Amino acid sequence: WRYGGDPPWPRVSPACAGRFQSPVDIRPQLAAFSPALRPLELLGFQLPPLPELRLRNNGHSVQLTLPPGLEMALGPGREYRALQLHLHWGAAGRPGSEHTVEGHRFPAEIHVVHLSTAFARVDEALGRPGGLAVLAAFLEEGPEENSAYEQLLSRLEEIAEEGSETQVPGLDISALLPSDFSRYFQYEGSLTTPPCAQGVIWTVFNQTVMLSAKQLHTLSDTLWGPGDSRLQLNFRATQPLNGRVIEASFP
Amino acid sequence: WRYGGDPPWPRVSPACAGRFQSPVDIRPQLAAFSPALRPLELLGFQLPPLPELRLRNNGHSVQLTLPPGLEMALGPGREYRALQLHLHWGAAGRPGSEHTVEGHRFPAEIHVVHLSTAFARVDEALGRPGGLAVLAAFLEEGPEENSAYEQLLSRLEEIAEEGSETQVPGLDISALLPSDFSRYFQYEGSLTTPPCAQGVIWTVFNQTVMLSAKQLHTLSDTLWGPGDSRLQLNFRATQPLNGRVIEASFP
Ligand SMILES: NS(=O)(=O)c1cc(C(=O)NCCCO)c(Sc2ccccc2)cc1Cl
Ligand SMILES: NS(=O)(=O)c1cc(C(=O)NCCCO)c(Sc2ccccc2)cc1Cl
Ligand SMILES: NS(=O)(=O)c1cc(C(=O)NCCCO)c(Sc2ccccc2)cc1Cl
Ligand SMILES: [Zn+2]
Ligand SMILES: [Zn+2]
Repeated sequence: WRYGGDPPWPRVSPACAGRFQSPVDIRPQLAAFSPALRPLELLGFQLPPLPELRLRNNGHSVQLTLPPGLEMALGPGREYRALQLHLHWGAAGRPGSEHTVEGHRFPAEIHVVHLSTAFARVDEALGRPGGLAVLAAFLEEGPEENSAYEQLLSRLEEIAEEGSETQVPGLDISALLPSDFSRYFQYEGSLTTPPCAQGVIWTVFNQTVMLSAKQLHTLSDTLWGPGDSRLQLNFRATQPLNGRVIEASFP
Repeated sequence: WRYGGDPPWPRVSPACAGRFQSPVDIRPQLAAFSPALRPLELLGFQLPPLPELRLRNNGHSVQLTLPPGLEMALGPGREYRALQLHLHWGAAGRPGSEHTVEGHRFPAEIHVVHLSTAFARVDEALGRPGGLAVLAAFLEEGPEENSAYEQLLSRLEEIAEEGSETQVPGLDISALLPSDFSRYFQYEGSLTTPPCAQGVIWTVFNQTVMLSAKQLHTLSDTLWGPGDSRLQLNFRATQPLNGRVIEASFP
């Protein structure tokens, strides 16, 4: 499968034609305020430099594979382990976030993919209710260099080639997310890539994270993808809610 | 294992000592109104007179085996199939509901146990979030003989002895439940019997159903359990919420 065109994703995986897909357009004035939604809690996300982490250009994104021991709770009894993080972005003068807010597409988006502690593997959790949880944050252009993201963006040149990987030092993975873990949207959806399996709990932060204009150009302008094309515009079209309600942790 | 005695349930099943157990005490005061909670959808519950259904005294309860085709949804793409129903009740002058409201125990409680249709088998669903869902309603004393419950209560005689069973004509299962499918409490917990697996979505109807004083007497005074003892007070003590917030489908 590719961004850009064929083969149609439903030919790759039937679930890509499911009723309840991601990403979606968030209309905050339409979200349901759900006081049950408590602040997210993260344990083990402040990694030491060793062991190193694998950073791979898989031709679809840049993916940082995370080690065991990164724990995330959506709430009491809603426990997950971090697997990996990756990014979605656009191209020069073209934003590339997957989620939109009132139709606004942000420059880029980070996903941290988590597996429920009730499942040993991703393939057993696919299509199961709450089997996977994704933490998603918008990346916006700011005046300051982001020193957290620089640790990864300074390595993109080494993995310019599709199917390339390098080893990078451990870093504070939580420093790639917003500081406010109390204000977020939550809804049930799918993988945004084949096989597009449903039952994913999506948490989208209210607060965005700021990268510099040059950091965002590095992200969109360094990696190469399938055929002989730049890895850019690696985002899926917004999918209809089809009756799903988006919840908000805040009034 | 048995009710009020030995062995200690955590000796039979350590899962009984989990932190997110059922049943719980509901404080409607402290429940979070979640506007996303839609009316319950129950299709295929109006069974024809034949085939007949197995009703069994298993020594812990009276359990009705439900046939294939009873489909239930808690929300978009969150679908279930009904397996069985059973009851919890007290004794002469003593209430025996499992759930309580502001400390009040109701005479009795009905449980309709469902399997997520994301799982081909019950054994895959046990311990997985949302694998099982129970619809719970409190039974109260009314002035009128309940027609629905009469079909089951009139047959308790035939199965008074622990382990005995009888075939009963098909009935409308939906008629055992309360009037308003839009008004309920929901939280995540456990089986209330060993092995006390967690991941169970509990939906407790705001509204009660009414049985005659006589009907409640028949329920609590016809069945015999383990040893030579009456099958009575077959409920578990309420369990701490341990940070879980009970949600309400209604303001
Ligand atoms: N790169 S990943 O997004 O992080 C990831 C993680 C796991 C995984 O299940 N287990 C590790 C977690 C243990 O805590 C698997 S499973 C699998 C499925 C189909 C085919 C082959 C393997 C696949 C992926 Cl793509
Ligand atoms: N965008 S998402 O909904 O958050 C997402 C993306 C990927 C994913 O890594 N896709 C490839 C592009 C990024 O590396 C995976 S896991 C995986 C699946 C298929 C193929 C390989 C891995 C899981 C999720 Cl929930
Ligand atoms: N009280 S309850 O939380 O609703 C409950 C009770 C029983 C049960 O039958 N216990 C014995 C007394 C009643 O017949 C089961 S049975 C079962 C089904 C699938 C998987 C495992 C067990 C499941 C549940 Cl959720
Ligand atoms: Zn993604
Ligand atoms: Zn029960």
